[PDB]
Amino acid sequence: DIQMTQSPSSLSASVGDRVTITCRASQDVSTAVAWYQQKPGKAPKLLIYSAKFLYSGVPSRFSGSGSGTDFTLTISSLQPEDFATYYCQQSYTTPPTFGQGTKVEIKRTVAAPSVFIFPPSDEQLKSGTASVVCLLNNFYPREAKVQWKVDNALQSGNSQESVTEQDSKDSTYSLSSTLTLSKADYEKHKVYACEVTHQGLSSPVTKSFNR
Amino acid sequence: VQLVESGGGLVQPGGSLRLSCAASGFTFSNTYISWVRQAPGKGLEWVASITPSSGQTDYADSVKGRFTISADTSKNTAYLQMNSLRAEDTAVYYCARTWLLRWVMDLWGQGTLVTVSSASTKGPSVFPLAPSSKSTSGGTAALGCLVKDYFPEPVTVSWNSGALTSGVHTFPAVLQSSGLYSLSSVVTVPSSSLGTQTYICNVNHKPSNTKVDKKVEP
Amino acid sequence: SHMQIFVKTLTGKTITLEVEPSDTIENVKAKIQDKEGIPPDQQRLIFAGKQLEDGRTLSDYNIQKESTLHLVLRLRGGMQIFVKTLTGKTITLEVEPSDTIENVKAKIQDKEGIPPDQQRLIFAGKQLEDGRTLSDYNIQKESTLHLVL
Repeated sequence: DIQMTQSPSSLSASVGDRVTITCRASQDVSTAVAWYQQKPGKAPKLLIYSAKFLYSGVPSRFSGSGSGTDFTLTISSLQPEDFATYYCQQSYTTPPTFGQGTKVEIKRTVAAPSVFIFPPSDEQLKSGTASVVCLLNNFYPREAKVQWKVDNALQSGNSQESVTEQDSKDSTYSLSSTLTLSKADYEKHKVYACEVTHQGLSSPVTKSFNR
Repeated sequence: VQLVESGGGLVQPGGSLRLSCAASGFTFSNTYISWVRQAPGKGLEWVASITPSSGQTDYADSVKGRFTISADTSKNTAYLQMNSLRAEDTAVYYCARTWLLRWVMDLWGQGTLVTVSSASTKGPSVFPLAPSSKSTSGGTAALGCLVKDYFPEPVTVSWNSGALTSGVHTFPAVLQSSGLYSLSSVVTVPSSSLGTQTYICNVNHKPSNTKVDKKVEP
Repeated sequence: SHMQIFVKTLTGKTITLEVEPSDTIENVKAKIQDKEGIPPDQQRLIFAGKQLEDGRTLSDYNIQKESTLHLVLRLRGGMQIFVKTLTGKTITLEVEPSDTIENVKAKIQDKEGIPPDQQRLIFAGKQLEDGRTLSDYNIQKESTLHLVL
């Protein structure tokens, strides 16, 4: 199998910027390289084939280059719809292989997340839970550290996080930390805190409550 | 002009399943047809290819032996018989058309989700995320909707029956160790719209024929 | 005398080529690569229902000014098929899907010594036309054609 390595795995840029992704093959593949664009919940689309040949319906701002092992995808002027994941591929030999992908996200100044805390549900408790939710809203970049403390006793491996796709409106993210205990345990503790660390927050912010 | 996929769904480990890929607006004459899958959070992986008009086939090693790619030229439809399925066979399966040069996928179908798990279909339990002083920040309050313990993906969540879409954040599902999924859909509303405006969370889980309207009160 | 030809692609697109009657098919397919990016050995050129073959020239196919060619994907990959005379013995042929029925007869004449004008191939109750390829008939691998006679 021929390995296709893209670089970087992720890049931030603003509208109108010129972007260039690189694709490296583990060996010579002449000009047998294709590029695909994909978006969340959607199928990939062909952009470039044979290294530098534009497929039908593809804006002329997309361009390809290179031959051998070093290839590049260039977007002359980034547009709001160009923000997506890009895959390169070699059609030189079997089996055909894709790169790991390069995600192009929108650039913006740092934004502090708005932290909120949601205690378990009364109706939920009546079944066995036990599940407290923590929300970090509208922040940038997507790097954030959430910590759980049941009576100042750090929780680990019992909470699952989830980050949304960059919001097309303001280009921000949203992380949710859900801590799901058992009914019996939830009763044995009263202080449930949520500490968040982010570039926007000069100092880790905590949002706690009492059972 | 497109490819329409179907046949995907829920199947247990070691189980079998068949996928279909119907063509529209074009024929399989002078084309290769391929299957490419995408694991959750993963990239793209080529599964198998076929030359419909000759029956010649090609498979990826990680699947060569368990899967069988075939075609019904008569109806311009390709199939993918998947036997001895595994947890790592869980992914979104695309069928792609090649009619320019070998291995280049110029047309990709909508996509079909294949999940291999012993966890049997289950309806979700909707729990409210009430808005309080703990979910407020100035003139903007926050509320949510907890869609917990459902299988298998996926579920649709709207607010006020599609009416409310502004400030809505439905989170990507996370798989619990129980084998079931769970996630939350939140929304930031004005601090003063509470008590004067209703907020309902429309949860819809087709796999279990479950449809629920949950009202989140302060 | 110089000549212009038109090549329609499957992607609703027509390309203009500057050629000469003496230009070989492979020489033309190279021009199409520079313009369309498709490897010559993967291009199937069609004219009036006839597949333009390598080694030949445009003049051989009577390609005149402003003629229109159709470009499709030349299906590749070696495979075997069987030809059983109606009598009948069976011979095995190594072919590709893009091989024309005329080509198949030339291969039959090569080992059975049967002149093409005496060969009539049948499959699925249909008579195979010389100008078309195996692909055009969905002739699967390991298939068995019927020679008449």
